Amino acid sequence: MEYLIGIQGPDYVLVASDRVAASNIVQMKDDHDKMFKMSEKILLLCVGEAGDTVQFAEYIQKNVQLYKMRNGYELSPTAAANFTRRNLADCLRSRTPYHVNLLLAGYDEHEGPALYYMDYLAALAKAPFAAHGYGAFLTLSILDRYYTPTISRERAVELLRKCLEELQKRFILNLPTFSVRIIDKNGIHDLDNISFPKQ
Amino acid sequence: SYDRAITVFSPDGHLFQVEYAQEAVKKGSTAVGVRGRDIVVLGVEKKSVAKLQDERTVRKICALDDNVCMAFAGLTADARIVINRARVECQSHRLTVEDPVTVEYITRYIASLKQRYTQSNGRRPFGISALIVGFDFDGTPRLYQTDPSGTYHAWKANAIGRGAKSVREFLEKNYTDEAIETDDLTIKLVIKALLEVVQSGGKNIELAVMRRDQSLKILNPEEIEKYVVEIEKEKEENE
Amino acid sequence: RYDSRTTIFSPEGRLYQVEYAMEAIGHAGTCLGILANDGVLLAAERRNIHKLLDEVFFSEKIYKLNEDMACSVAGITSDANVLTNELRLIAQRYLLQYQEPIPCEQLVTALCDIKQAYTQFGGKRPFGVSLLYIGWDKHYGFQLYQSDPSGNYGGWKATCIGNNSAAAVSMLKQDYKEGEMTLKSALALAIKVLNKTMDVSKLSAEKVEIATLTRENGKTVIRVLKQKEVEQLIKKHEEEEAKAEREK
Amino acid sequence: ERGYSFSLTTFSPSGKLVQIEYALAAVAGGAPSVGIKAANGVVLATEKKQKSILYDERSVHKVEPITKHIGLVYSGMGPDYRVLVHRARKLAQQYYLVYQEPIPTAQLVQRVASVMQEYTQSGGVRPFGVSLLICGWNEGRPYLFQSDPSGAYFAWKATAMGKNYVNGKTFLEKRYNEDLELEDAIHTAILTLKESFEGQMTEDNIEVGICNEAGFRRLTPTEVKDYLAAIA
Amino acid sequence: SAGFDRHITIFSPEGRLYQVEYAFKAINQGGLTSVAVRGKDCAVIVTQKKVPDKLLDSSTVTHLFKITENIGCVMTGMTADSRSQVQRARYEAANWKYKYGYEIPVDMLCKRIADISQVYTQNAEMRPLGCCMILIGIDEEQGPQVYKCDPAGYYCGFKATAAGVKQTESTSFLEKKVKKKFDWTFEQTVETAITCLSTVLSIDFKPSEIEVGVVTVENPKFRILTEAEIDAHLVALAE
Amino acid sequence: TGYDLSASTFSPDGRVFQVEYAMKAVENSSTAIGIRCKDGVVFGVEKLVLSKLYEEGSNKRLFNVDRHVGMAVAGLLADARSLADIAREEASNFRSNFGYNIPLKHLADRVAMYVHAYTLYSAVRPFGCSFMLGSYSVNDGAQLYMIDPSGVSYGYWGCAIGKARQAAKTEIEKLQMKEMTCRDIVKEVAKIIYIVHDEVKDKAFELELSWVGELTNGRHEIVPKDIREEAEKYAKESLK
Amino acid sequence: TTIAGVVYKDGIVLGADTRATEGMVVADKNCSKIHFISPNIYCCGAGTAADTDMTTQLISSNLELHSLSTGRLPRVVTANRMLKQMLFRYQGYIGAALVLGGVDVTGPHLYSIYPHGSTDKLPYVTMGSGSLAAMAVFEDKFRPDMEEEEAKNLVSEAIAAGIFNDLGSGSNIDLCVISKNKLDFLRPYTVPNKKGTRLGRYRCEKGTTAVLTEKITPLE
Amino acid sequence: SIMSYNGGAVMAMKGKNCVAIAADRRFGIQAQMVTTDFQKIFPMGDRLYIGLAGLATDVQTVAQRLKFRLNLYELKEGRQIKPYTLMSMVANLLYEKRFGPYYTEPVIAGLDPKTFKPFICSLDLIGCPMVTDDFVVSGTCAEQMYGMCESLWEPNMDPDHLFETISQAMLNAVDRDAVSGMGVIVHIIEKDKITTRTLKARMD
Amino acid sequence: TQNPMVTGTSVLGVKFEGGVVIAADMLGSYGSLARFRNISRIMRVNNSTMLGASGDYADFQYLKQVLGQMVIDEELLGDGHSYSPRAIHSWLTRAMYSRRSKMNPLWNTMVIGGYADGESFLGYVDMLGVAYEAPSLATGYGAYLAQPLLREVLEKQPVLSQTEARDLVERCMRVLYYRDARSYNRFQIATVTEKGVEIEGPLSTE
Repeated sequence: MEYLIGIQGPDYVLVASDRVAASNIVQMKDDHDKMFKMSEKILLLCVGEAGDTVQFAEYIQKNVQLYKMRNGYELSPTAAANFTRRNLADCLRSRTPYHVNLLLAGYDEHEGPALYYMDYLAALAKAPFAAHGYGAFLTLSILDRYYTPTISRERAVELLRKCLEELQKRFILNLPTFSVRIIDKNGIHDLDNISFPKQ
Repeated sequence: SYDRAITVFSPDGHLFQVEYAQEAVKKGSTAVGVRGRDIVVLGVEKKSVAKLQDERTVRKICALDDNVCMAFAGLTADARIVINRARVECQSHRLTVEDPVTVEYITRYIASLKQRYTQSNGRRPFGISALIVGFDFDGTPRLYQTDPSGTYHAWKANAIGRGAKSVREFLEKNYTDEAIETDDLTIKLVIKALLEVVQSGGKNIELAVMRRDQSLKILNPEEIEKYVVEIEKEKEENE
Repeated sequence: RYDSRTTIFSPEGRLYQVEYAMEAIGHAGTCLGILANDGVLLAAERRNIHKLLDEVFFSEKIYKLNEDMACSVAGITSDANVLTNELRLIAQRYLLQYQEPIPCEQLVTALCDIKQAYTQFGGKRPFGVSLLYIGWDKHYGFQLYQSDPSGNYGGWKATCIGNNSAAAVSMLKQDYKEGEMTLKSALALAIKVLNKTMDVSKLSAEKVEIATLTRENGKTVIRVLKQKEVEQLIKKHEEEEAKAEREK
Repeated sequence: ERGYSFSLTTFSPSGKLVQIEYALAAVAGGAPSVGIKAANGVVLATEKKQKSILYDERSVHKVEPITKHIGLVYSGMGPDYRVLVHRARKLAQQYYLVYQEPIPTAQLVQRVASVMQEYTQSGGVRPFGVSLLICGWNEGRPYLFQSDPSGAYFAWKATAMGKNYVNGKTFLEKRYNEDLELEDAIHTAILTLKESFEGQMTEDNIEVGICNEAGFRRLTPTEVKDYLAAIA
Repeated sequence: SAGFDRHITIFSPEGRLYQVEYAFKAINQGGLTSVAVRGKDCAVIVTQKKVPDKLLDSSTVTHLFKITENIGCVMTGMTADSRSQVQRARYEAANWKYKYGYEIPVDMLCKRIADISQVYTQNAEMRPLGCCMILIGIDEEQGPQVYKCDPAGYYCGFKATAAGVKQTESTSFLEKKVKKKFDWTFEQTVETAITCLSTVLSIDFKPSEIEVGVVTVENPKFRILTEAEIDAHLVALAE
Repeated sequence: TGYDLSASTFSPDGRVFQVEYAMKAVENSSTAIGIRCKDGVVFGVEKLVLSKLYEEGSNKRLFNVDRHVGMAVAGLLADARSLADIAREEASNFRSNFGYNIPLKHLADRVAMYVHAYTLYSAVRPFGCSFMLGSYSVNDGAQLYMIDPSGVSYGYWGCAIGKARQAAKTEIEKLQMKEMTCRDIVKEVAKIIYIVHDEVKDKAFELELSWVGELTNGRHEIVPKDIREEAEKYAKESLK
Repeated sequence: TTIAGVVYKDGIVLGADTRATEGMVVADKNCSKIHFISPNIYCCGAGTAADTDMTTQLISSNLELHSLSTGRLPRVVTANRMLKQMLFRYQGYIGAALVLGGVDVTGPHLYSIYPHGSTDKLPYVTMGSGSLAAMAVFEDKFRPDMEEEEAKNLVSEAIAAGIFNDLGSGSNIDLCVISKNKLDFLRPYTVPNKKGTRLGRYRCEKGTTAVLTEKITPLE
Repeated sequence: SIMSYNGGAVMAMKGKNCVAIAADRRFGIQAQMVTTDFQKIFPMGDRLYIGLAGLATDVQTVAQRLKFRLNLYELKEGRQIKPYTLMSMVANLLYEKRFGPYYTEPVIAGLDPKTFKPFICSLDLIGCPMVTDDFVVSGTCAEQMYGMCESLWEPNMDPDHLFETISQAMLNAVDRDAVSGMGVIVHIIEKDKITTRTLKARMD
Repeated sequence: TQNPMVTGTSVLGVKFEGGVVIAADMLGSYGSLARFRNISRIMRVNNSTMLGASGDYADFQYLKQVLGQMVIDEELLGDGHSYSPRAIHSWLTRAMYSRRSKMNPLWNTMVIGGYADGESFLGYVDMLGVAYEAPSLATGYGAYLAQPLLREVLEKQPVLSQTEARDLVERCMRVLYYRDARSYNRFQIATVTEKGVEIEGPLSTE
């Protein structure tokens, strides 16, 4: 499965995920992006059962963007989290369930950075760090024994590199590239991905 | 005796209720919209709000999507509902088709909703005429006017609301390719056109300026003040 | 004539039924709200003051909608009750979906949309209830909003609806110091306005109801003034009037 | 403004729901009913006169129970009262089922007012031509509310509805003291019915109900006879 | 005043529903009279049996309808609406039996009938059933019971009653009779009912012009007295 | 005036005017007489051929509600045909849900209730056709019911619906239907119908007969042409 | 769960245990199985406890509306027929074993209704997990026209027999005597067992537990 | 195995004019503990608290949904919801879905608004009222808490005594189950004050 | 109809010049037991068409009421038109095919044969809707046992007589009795010709 790992900084949240989309034999695309722009200061990472994730996020995004325009003020990351989860609870028991595991992270001026862990059963949780997919058991420990309550930007990226570096060591298949984004007071920015020669 | 039902045709084939509804648009604050090569402007007149009321909730220029904005006239109650439905339609169209809603498509949906409301009894026509303008064409500026009846039209520069006739007459005799060759001159043209309808000082004109691949920029009173100062300087030069 | 039903448009383009409702809103008892730098307040007049009427709710005109909102009422009783119930339902539905308090203007817009839908679809009479809204939200803080039977709301610093709304609003405009009013000063101004907004002299405490919104340690406590403090404020206004007439 | 005295869904130029006022007039043109709230309990009394001695006075009761601690007396159209009482009972039992607690007088009155208002919003449905007067004892405090066809509800301490309600209200405010008891309240209610009562007040012609902490109960002809003899 | 009597859901200026009163008056269009007398242990009702044509079938004209073996009814007024209400009453009794077991008491039976009539009068959808429904039937713990319950929706307990053209006169005669407390026996009850009808109608009451139905405590089943029993009761009444 | 524009508006004196108007409409049509034999029911309707181009049997007013039930509608033919369809539907439903032929009394009651349900609503108008139902069964004898727009329906020994209802009844009361059989009663019906005929105001007519009784094994069928002429011969023998 | 009811000479007598078990662990020892329907009718819930509770209140509340309309005491036959129809409408999807008992104008009555939606009038019937135990006691000591006093012992022994012969009932005994002039609710009629004393003080004194962080907020 | 998908347990205790609430703080999928800041008890009033045991999603649906209806009840009534009314109010919320049942086990513990009578209750997944005068156990490791309370609970327990018994009764149970644990919060409610405490439990 | 309860034996019919003849048993065998033994499995629809079917008699009985009312309506109009044997067959094919599409088909294998305008019609619509025209048809087992025999008589001589038809079925149902576990020795014979449709029986065998 894909990888959704996030670190809650003192005044920022760095969330990263892969860029490999594969259909049961092979990575179909290598530049596929799996982190969605909820708003100017909130991001969405939806993995899980195919088909459902691509659209459920787009629906959550349209309704998070819709709120940002019909009101003039963007939804707070905690409100967005409650809403994204709220939708899943309604449809989970319906006849068209959304079997998607999602990760939500963003920045709120009043309160600060936040990172919420979303399970396919639509169970919300605020955690300093989290991992999604199968690899979760592989790097969740890496954060546990390595995380600090005041990870700086430079040390934050290094940790994921160690988190990503370990993944390349054990994970059976290939994840050549990963997406890395930073959410801060001035917005959401893009960082460089990673690669490793094997010749 | 043929003006008491929407679905009743007058002996001369007039749907009189829709014509009466347009009268509601005739009673609103003037809206002037002119599109340039790299800019689309939506002029508006403020109504000198009461001394003891906040003007934040009197927004008359609202953006349906991230790059499409509309200025309406007529009764605010119907305009708000039309704006909300337009926003929901734009977010649904994006959902079904990833391509952002075109200005033409949003104007068409607004016209369709208005027509559906003016097609049968028990549903009063929307008494707001909307000027939908946006660069949604991905490199082409477009401006549209949705009449309360339900028909839309592409306008290089059109006026709605009170004084629409005078503003349209001014725009026709002054909107030339040399006029809108630059964004500043387009804004100056909007200000000049709205000046003849709204004779008053600052804060009586709200200008919504949108540039290519940008966001709406509701000009602060100072910038409108700067442009009015420039226009006064130009008039002094003419004299 | 062109007032048989709401859907009918007059030749000049006026919803005659909506205008009739907005005129009839004047029959309702006087209510007003002054926005203060530390909070906002509401004032209402109990038209029914019969000795045989038992006061069981104390909030006939002022209702609590959410933990951070309250809205006074003016208009038909049944319409007012339906509107307040719908307001509570909307606020709690928003809380359930988003898990944060409605930013006031959202509730106002929802109620205005309901009223607009009623004034548009045929077979429904316009809600002849104009109700003032107060509350605090993380986005703009203290706000006072006015709702009309036509669904046209609007931010306001101090307004009065019902009997002699024009005089109360005008003399609030005359003596309202923008950005320099404290809750005590707001209550003093509200009592001063209510004294002459109603014909009844001496501004009996039992005949006036005042509720205040305050922001205490992040709780947004809505307090309905007890008769004791209302009487104290009335006595203070009486002494102030005596001091003013001292110049005579 | 005779043109707008027909439809309930249209506003008159002055802003009066004409049909609601006409329904209130029809209510005021009905049988008398007076209720007094005492510090210990509440009393409800209505005059039950049949047009002839050929009517079983016990077959139809104007005072009916809604629950173990709620009452009902009316003044106006009885057939509408039957549906009103059915709806009140259904509302009380729904509240009980959902909350497993006897519906408080305030909430039952509010829901009955909502039911009444439900009929005053669409053409083709006539407003309830009866104004209910609800007893109650919840949380150890006697209650008395009146629900009108307009949907508004109040907290009457003591009032008389129907024919000769002005005389009943004038009698009240005179013989009513806020610190009475159930027996004195019953006596005052009987007297109030008397001052608007035509003919002899027989045991079968006046129906009363005490609604104290013990609950609402319709006094049988025996107790009414004893009370009337005591007053008489 | 008179302009409010064209819809059933419109209140008159003085607080009246004119259509309900109009249906009450229409009750008399049949030109018949029916009377019910509640004895000490019996309930007897007699209604006119008019057959103004030699080709009619006297067996198919009877107005005494048996809602149930234990409950009885006599419809006075419009024939078609009376028969429709009788069918509805039979349905109501059957449903009550099916849902609660014990036979529905007469009071409940046409209390349901009257609630149906009232719901008809409130919501303006159907013309109120212009036919008075007189119910009889022995009820355990409450002796004989006769209930008249009418279009407007009013049902009351009656010791004696009558519905039809000659209702006031019959009720006055019953009041004159019901007051001298005496043994209300089956024979006495039937005799008093027949006498009241004869005096009100001022007719010799040939056996083929009346139809009688009696329910008794000893035999709590609706029985329609034949010609022989009616003639014997009449001869006893004469002497 | 004023109270007679809808069927749901009671007249001030207490009479639903639209029902009376429908009764007048049925009174405006041709006569149809049903006479009950001692052992059957006979229907006879004067069917006026409005034009010579008709096919001698077009728009016949005698309808077979079921196997044993005959219907003799007279009035607005469209409403009569609709009523015949509803009666057939009710008979079919009764047979399906109960398994035996719907008794003429019950079928008549149900059809009368259906007719009356159309004089209680403002959105519908009363049926403008009055119909009589006839049937024979050894178990329940021969029954002849007539249901008019008002919805009233009680049995008849013999009834006539149409223009000359009174004239038909005058000469039908002079017939002993209690004992006669369904053989000479057909001739009597033909003669009585021929008596009640303007012949100067109505250009021409095509007498059509029908019967149901013991002679027809209990089923209702068109009177055989061989004996129908005999009835016509008797009617011609009668001078009128 | 053991519910039993025997119609004695003057009326009905009802009883039930007080053990509701979630899986194999009893929820408590005092849970009430005698359900109030009307001041003259009662039921004992056997099977799904919540379903038994909810269905009875719906049946009782529905009956109360009926009773208030009549002004007469509700009759038991009206209790089962409405109750029976509700169960069938779900074609047995609701696992509630209930026993109807009470008195009316026609005399004492006792009706037993199965969870699937069937019922029958039996002068003595019992249901539940230990329904066999109660039926056994009835067939050895019951007699027609049994007296009121002995009737309570019969059911008490019947319920008691189920308590000590079944794993799913006991911990208390409750009877609901029904009569024309009596509604005796026995909570508890008898206590079959009492928890053994505690011989060891368990020394729950201060400081034995540690707290990571604290937050105390006054109210009022 | 539905109740085991997310594990957890919530404990409510009663004493002399005091009500004690204890709940697990671990949140995680059937196998891996995802977070340790889960809130499994939610305040339904000033002196009323409800803890939910079962699937986290259903617990959070119930927590928010109940507060949605309770807020309407609080505003409409104008009075704090009595613990008994809240108990039956929850019972109906669960029972309206007997065919789609919520896999959550709620326990409500608090004082009477008027007489300050301590009340605790439990509700089955299908909405069964469960009133006990000694304790209430809800969660996945129900056996551990239920077994211990039979040996540790004592009537007429002091406000301080209530915490220690409930704490040790819960901390002991949590260590004996793996799916639930990793920290806990114990609330002590008294008429004048509310004391919030999180006992040092085994992080294992 | 998802689990038949009362079923039927084979139904046989062979067409001859001048009409068609069908026969069927009278043994309603719930499972393996002879639940009923006086039921008729061949009843007429009109004067010029008759039908009989196997399978659930209750399901077929439902068809009897449908056809009776469906057929009875034919003559009520009194227009002269009557459902031709093909007309009934076509209705039947869509009748069961429509029912099967909703997973509630009539487990009743029908056979309809009649004489219309000088030509004989012998159609068979199976419990699912399959239908064809054959000179001789047998339902259920009869296809296994009697059906093979009828080809031999028809193959060499496609023209048969009423007596030849009468015994042919008898030699057809007789072999049915010997080699069947659900047959019964009481069957009706349906003959349809210009004179009409006549049903007689039962009949035994040695």
